[PDB]
Amino acid sequence: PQLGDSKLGESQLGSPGTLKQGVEWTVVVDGEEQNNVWDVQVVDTANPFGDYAVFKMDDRGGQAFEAYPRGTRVEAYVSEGTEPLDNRFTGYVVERRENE
Amino acid sequence: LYDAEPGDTIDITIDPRGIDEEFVIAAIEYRWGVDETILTVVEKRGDVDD
Amino acid sequence: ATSPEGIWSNSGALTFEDPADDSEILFAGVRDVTITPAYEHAELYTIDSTFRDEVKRYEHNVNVEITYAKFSLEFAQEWLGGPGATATASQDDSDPMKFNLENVTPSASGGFERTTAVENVVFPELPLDSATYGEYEEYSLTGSGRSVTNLADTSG
Amino acid sequence: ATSPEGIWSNSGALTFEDPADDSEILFAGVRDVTITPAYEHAELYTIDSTFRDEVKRYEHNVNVEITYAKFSLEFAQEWLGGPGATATASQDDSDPMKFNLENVTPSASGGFERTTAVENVVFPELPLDSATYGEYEEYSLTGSGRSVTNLADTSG
Amino acid sequence: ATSPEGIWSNSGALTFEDPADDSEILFAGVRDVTITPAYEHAELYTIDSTFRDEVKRYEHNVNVEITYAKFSLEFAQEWLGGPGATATASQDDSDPMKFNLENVTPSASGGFERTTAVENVVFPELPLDSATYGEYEEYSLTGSGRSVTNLADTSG
Amino acid sequence: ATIDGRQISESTGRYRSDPSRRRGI
Amino acid sequence: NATIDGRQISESTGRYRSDPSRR
Amino acid sequence: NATIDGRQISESTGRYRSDPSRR
Amino acid sequence: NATIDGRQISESTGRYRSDPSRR
Amino acid sequence: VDATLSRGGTSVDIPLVEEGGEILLSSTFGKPEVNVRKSGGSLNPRVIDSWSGLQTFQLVGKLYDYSTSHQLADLVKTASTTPLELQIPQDAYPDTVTVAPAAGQASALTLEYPAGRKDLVDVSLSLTRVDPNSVRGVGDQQATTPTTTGTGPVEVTAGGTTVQLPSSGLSVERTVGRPNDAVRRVPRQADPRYEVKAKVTNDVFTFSFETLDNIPATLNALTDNVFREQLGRDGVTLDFNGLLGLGSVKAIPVGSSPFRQVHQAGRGWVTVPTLEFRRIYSNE
Amino acid sequence: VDATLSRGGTSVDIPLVEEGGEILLSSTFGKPEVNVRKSGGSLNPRVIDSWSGLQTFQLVGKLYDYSTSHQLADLVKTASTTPLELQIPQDAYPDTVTVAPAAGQASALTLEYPAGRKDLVDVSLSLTRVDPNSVRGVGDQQATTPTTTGTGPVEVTAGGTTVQLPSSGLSVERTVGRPNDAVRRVPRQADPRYEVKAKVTNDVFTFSFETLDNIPATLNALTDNVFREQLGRDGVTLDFNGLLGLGSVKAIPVGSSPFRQVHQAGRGWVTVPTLEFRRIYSNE
Amino acid sequence: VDATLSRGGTSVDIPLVEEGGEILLSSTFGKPEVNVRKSGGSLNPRVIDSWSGLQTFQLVGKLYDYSTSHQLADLVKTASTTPLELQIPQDAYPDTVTVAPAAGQASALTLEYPAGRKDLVDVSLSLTRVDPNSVRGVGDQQATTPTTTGTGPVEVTAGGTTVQLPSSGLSVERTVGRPNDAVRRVPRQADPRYEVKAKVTNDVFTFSFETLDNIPATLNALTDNVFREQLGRDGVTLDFNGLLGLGSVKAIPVGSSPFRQVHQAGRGWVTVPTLEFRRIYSNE
Ligand SMILES: [Mg+2]
Ligand SMILES: [Mg+2]
Ligand SMILES: [Mg+2]
Ligand SMILES: [Mg+2]
Repeated sequence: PQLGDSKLGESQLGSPGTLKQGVEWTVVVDGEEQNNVWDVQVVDTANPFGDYAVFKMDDRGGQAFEAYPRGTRVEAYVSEGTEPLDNRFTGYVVERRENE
Repeated sequence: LYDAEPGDTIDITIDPRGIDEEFVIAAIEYRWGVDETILTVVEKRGDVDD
Repeated sequence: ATSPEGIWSNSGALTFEDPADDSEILFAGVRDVTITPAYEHAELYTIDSTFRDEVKRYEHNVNVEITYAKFSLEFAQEWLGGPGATATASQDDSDPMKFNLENVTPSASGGFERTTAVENVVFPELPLDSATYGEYEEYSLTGSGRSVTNLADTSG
Repeated sequence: ATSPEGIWSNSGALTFEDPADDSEILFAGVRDVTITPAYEHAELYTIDSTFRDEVKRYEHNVNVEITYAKFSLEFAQEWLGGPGATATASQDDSDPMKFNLENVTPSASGGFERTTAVENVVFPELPLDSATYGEYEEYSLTGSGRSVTNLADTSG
Repeated sequence: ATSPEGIWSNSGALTFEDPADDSEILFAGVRDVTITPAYEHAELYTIDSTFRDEVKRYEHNVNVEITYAKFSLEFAQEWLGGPGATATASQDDSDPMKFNLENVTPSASGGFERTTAVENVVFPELPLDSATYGEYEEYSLTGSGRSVTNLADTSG
Repeated sequence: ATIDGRQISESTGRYRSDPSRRRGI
Repeated sequence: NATIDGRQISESTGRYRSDPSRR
Repeated sequence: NATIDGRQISESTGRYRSDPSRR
Repeated sequence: NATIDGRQISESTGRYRSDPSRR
Repeated sequence: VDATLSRGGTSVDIPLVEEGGEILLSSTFGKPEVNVRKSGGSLNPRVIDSWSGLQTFQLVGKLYDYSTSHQLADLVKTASTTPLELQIPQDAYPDTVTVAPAAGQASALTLEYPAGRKDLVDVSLSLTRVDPNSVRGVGDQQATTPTTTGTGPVEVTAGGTTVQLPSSGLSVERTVGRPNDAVRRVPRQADPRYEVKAKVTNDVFTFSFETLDNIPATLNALTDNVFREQLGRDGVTLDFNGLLGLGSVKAIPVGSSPFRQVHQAGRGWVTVPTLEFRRIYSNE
Repeated sequence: VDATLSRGGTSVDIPLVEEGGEILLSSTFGKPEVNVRKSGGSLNPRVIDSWSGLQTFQLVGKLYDYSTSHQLADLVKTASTTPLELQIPQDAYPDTVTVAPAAGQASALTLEYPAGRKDLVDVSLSLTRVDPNSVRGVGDQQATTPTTTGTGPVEVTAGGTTVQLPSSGLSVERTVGRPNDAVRRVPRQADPRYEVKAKVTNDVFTFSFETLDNIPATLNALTDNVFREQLGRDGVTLDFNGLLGLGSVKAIPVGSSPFRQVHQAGRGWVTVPTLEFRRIYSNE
Repeated sequence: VDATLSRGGTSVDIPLVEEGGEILLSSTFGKPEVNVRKSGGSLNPRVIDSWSGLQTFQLVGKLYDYSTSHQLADLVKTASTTPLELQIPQDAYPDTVTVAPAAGQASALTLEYPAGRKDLVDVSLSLTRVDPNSVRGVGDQQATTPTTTGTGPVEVTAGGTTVQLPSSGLSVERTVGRPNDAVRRVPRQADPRYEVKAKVTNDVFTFSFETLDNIPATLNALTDNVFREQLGRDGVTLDFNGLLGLGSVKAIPVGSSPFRQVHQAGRGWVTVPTLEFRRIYSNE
């Protein structure tokens, strides 16, 4: 359980938790994590072609739109299973778009 | 293949297409949601942008 | 309260009335009468229990069925005509003749007099001829009233 | 354990109660009484056998049916009135009158006294008039109770 | 093999047992007993023949129906209670009381003794009161057993 | 199912120009 | 009814359909 | 089957589909 | 579900839909 | 026993009672977000399971007053960041689940007021399970069903003409839903995130009746003033005049089949199987 | 009793008789052209209603003559700018309405000639209401059903082989429609505009029968010559030989399921549930 | 009596037997590739028939042992360029036809093992006629069903926890298909070309049961461990433990509604109408 809720000896430690499985991408904007990401595309490509990333997020009252002015730092980290986070993309914002 | 970069070499076997080779990676695209790693092999070449 | 008591069938007086006038439609020679108020009962059961939780009434009617042995031209021609009308032929209209029905029966040893009154009794079909060799013509009506308007002791 | 014994139909005393007050609703002149607790049975089978795996009870009711020959105004007006009320006319509401029922019957050789108690008996239809030429009015109730509340030897 | 012989109904000893203890549940006064093992038969027909190709069995049960004239408080309260319990009221649970049934019957001129044993007989409904004017109460059980455990000549 | 050619071409324009924007002009 | 970025790509052809012969 | 300005945009893949197992 | 040259053009919008009210 | 649906201070009890062998509760479990590979060189596909699952509850029951039915409609239609909590009276479920009206659906709630029944409303609820801590939104829109105390007929007013709907065979159904709310996948939670949107909802009234007398006049008045006229930005005023305790709503018939006149062989009257009205802007 | 469908001097009376409580006349009113806003910051949508409505008539009835049945099919299929006028025997409808065969449909008219049922033809008609003054077009194309006075079997000719269809359980269905006609929205008025196009129509013959004797030969001849051959630009000659008064038509079976051989357990014969033919180019 | 389905050495006899008047064989003939013009200035369209037709066989039968059932599943799922031959015991067909499993379908073979039945399996097959000489491909992939001689309950293992499925009311359905094989049009001949692909097949196990005892514990174990966890690339072990002679497969529940819990009025237990599992990568 969480600390403070187990009467000692009453519960198995760590439960109801289990090992991470699946792929998780986290997006870091100027050093802060973006919570409401639901899709990520990252392209890494040889010299004639531009490396780019597209992040798709849910927003409320335009609050997240304000976090991504042009030129702001964005990092995409990936982890599959219990493997440590790899920084797979670093870049800067060129376009923020919000639509219905 | 989150470790992989363009310029790296990879073994590819596709029996339906008679491929069994080492190729250079020209590009990688990672897509969440669909869980796809899209390897461009040998050379990337454009369209209207070219 | 009144004691439950036997009722003798032959002591009944059945009257039919036009609901417009409250005028008597001539009817006689009954042999059987059944009056049955009814509702559709929904018997409701819950998720985790074998037992019934509720039962609710809907869709009220009074089943009226009468057997009789005397033919009434008035009753028949009123049925044919529909509301407010008398006819000697089938009418191509959608309005059935509504009858007000009342049955008055004394109890077998005089404890009460039972009046049953039923509004807007309609009959889907009318037996005109009901002949069988060596018998008097016997007529069976099945019908539905809207509601019971009176069920009371009507002794003095 | 009590030896199985014959039961004589004419020895049975049937009483009806309002579930609110536990007051008697006057009822007499019984000729037939069937009381049957019933469940639906689901018979369940496995994948590699012709034989039954399990059988399970669902959807409980008590089938009550009574034939009687003494008319009760109280019983009829209680049915018309719905819960906690009496009426002389049909009521336009969705709550049916629930009755508590008790049948007390001695065994033929006095070995035991069978009390059957049934809760929340409802009758979808009430026979008011049930006349047949040359007969006393005989009334049939078919209804469903929620459960059997008591089945015991009440001699002591 | 044993010569076929007449069987006289009044000679049958019917006994009910609890499958937990193999203890006798007191039962008497049988008037009719029908025991019938049954399977669903799939009668299978083929591509252009009119004749039946094959037939297969696919859902076994034993139909048990009993008419009896002596009321058992044990049998009734065991039925109410479900497996391994006795109750004076309806139980809101999904387990029906399973009975082991055995009938023993001599043949009419001593050729054999017919023993029929049926496992896990369950009755969807139990008649508690079955009153008709001028008669002893007659109770009808209908139910299904899982299988016939024994059909043999049990004579010495 | 009738598809509007102006709607498709106008909606996709953002994506058609993007490879070029990635490469300069 | 089909959308790209929430805009409809279906044409507003004002052509009617009405349900076929019952059979 | 879809159309832009009356021309079919569906590919004439000469590929068969046939009815599934009944169940 | 729609494809151009075997690749899906349906957007993987992570939006749920669930069975309508029964009536 | 009885199922509670609540949002803060507001609470509605739904009896979860039905006749005989009817389905009271359906719970569907889904993995809509698994990628099963459509191709590849093996006999069997590779898969990946990397997102929240679906749980859907379909609740069927009956309500014993109209007031509670309107409260249920209001509760379902309301846009609020306060969790909608569901209490299921069956041991296989936790005491409370946080829910959204069905995730993309026009019909989350169906209320039926059938003919010949009094104080007995059929309820069908479709609800999606969501993460209790991931109810996200900015807007707040309290829904109100208009209520009044009359006895009068159902009146359709358009272009200065009022049409009274026949009482005969009169059956009413209301569907309510929130299709503009987003229920979205989350990486490593069991349950999705609920984006509450202060946006357009679904609210539809369906009537069925038999037209018995003044038949041409009644049907013609409706079809002349509603169907053969351009209603503009406005619509029909649909007034219940206190039937079911309901008041006055602004509406329009939508689509290809909102009204139907049916003539059957041997019958001297016209059946209306559907007269369907969607509620329009008036909540200013 | 009768409904009259007419175009200039051509007039067909349709009895509008049916059994029991079957639906004889359905009229659907709609507003396909209302814009209801899918989104927006209101609880309830804004709407705009700016265009013509929709009125659809569905007529079920019977005809007592095959000659009249062919006239009805010819009348429905014909391209002409002369109004198709419908007279309905019910007071809710104006004495005449201008109609198009159902707007987008391949199936405006169904005529069934069932087994048994001598001189009884089942009619189903779908018609769309159009503005009497807004019937527009260039071409006249008179549709003729080929008619002859023989007794002979239904014969199917392809590639010099002729197959006689079994009389046993024989049912015929004909389906007619005009999907290439435009029914178009207009502002400011009640009814749409009808654009009559001298273009391809739908005309389909469906057969149902039971093959009782010479089963391999009969079925093989049809399958080998029609289904296993390429027919090219030409097709199949479908000759009725005077059954129902019908003659010779050029047709082809179209699609995935135009023909089925059904074998049932315990039966010594083959059922053909459908054999479906579409009429091809033949007028010069 | 029996239809023989075979591929070289491997042969299965399917008894074409069913109850009463059920359909044992349906053969559908089609022309999927006929071009019928949508328009043109004619009344009737011009056509062109240039390609192979379609013949679809649907076989309903019954198998009398589980061993033969598994052999049939393996025969249908196998990728091999050895022709699959169908011998039909009816005179309207040639002695052998060459077949593919249904051309684009997830369900070519359905096998039902219903409750109450021993040594009796329901078979539904859908097959497409292909040119004997046009069976083209590279790869052999031998399908095997894992078999064992146990008696144990059906077990579902996910994340270290095993659930035992109730024996009560237990039914199994197995669906097999080859949707990734291409059946393709060829000019100038009757039958299409079969491209055998050593690629992903469809293999689905569906279960139906009643949960009678330890109801929360049983259902919660399944829903917690299978549905509310992320399974990753790995999935669920589905082990038959020798029921029907079957063993252990790796699987996952796929889609929007693979599991349902059903609660009915007046019942003390939970129905599971469906629990669906698709077989995932295992086969080296
Ligand atoms: Mg602890
Ligand atoms: Mg753990
Ligand atoms: Mg790079
Ligand atoms: Mg680059």
